[PDB]
Amino acid sequence: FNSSIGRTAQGKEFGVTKARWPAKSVKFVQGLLQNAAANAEAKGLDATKLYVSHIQVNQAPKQRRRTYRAHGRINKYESSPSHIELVVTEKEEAVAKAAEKKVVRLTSRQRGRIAAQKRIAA
Amino acid sequence: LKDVVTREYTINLHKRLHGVSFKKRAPRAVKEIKKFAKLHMGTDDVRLAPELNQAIWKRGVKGVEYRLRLRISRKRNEEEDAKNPLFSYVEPVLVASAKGLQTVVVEED
Amino acid sequence: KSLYTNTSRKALEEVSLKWIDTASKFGKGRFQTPAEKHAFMGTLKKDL
Amino acid sequence: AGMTTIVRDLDRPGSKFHKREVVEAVTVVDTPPVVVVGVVGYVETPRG
RNA sequence: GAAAUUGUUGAAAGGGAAGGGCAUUUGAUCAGAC
RNA sequence: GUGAACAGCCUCUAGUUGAUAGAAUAAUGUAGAUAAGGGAAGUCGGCAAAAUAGAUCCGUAACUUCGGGAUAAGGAUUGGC
RNA sequence: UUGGCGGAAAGGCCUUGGGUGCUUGCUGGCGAAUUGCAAUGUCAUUUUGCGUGGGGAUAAAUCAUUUGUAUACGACUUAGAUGUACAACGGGGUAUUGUAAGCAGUAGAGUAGCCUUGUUGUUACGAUCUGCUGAGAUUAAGCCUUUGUUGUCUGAUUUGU
Repeated sequence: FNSSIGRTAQGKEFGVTKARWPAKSVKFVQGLLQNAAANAEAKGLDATKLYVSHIQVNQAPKQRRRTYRAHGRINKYESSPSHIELVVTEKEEAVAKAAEKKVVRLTSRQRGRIAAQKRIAA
Repeated sequence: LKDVVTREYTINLHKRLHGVSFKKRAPRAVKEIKKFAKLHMGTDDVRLAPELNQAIWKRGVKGVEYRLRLRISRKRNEEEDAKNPLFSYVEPVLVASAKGLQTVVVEED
Repeated sequence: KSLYTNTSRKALEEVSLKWIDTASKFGKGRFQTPAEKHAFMGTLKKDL
Repeated sequence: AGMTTIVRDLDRPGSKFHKREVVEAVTVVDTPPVVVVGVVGYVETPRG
């Protein structure tokens, strides 16, 4: 959501030229980061390996108002509210390894070739 | 911490308000004093005395004096301390003329 | 340096100056030296 | 550095102002000596 | 509790559109039969 | 108060200080302006702008239904003590 | 390992010496099978990663602050860890205007009063005038300079063949 917005030098850090400081959207997010941190600490989580593993925003129902236009017209003046979810997780080590055996099937020609190499060298 | 010092400064507002819109001269002189104190004392927050507000606005919105003599003081913060433990507080100085004076340090008593 | 040789009857002229302006460029300069200004005006109240 | 004014005696035969004063405009370029540090060689190749 | 439309995760492709048809390579997945 | 003036400008009583704000001062705009020399050559066309302008004194043509035209046109003066 | 040559994209070519393996130049001895009648029947080089062991060396950029030789915003150009450093002031220079406030005057068209009865009589008012006074004010905001005063100089993010 960046069309025809201004450019700034503080987008260099992210490889972008269009960046912005959504103070209202920031304060809403860091209020929910505080809530999740309290929820994690109430669960006994360490709070030092916590990271934001999931956060999503989708659209709430619109809020309606009216605009007055020239020559006696009425147009919509609407708010686009948000639902916000986020999850903080403890970071852990590698999940697993040593995958399945993946049994291999050899034809009789391939089996003989293998035995030929074993016979031919130590 | 340390450096609770107070010093006397002369600010050249004539070079700072040069070519500014007339309805903005006194309001912008307010923002210049805050930027001036931040430079010389390093404090993010700067408080202006109401009688210094009078000194700026004495001759209307577009009659700001060319030079003002200021008493800028750094002090400990109190009352539910904000991020800055120190703040700058700025007084006007009652002199006949503000031209020809050098910055001086005021003793603490 | 010039990339070519030009006689041009204008580039071979020997230019010998006669007078260089040293009046102030910060206004309508009136004097060439501080000594010249002191002679024309005389003594001022700044002078002791 | 800037502009300044010069007076010099013009010398060109066939002109109205020959051997007669002309006021002239010049520009002064400030040129201290340059310090030689390094040298580079350029080979001539089919691609420049 | 559908669709248009949207967010997140996953997969893939992208030198001035995209989408489609015949054929096959590659990757993912899968029924039958034994 | 100025002033012929319930003009225009400033002030007293009374009432407001309401119109999203902040930073910079690119182009092009809206509104306000000034320009050497020329002076309508611009343009359908002086459109727009400029010039004149209050008051006192002097002077005032053609024409006319004799009432006007007329503030015609054209000159001078203007403060303070 | 010795010595050269080659810069057009050389990045390869030639050469001296010794060591080592093989040699089908010629004549012998042993082994192969069963992948079953074919199934490419797997022998190449691209890049990357994780390990060892052996050497090699210990930076910057961006944000933020700052300048205006730049500028709509980005971008550009400068400066900043202790110094012919930077900044805020002050001083000087350079410029603009045209002679500041204050005080004094036997200046001043005149008017009015006073008695000590003038003869520069004094006093009160009085646009303006003269002197201190080319004075005073302003002077970088995109002017120049500085043996002066004061202060400042380790915050954030990111980048690896």
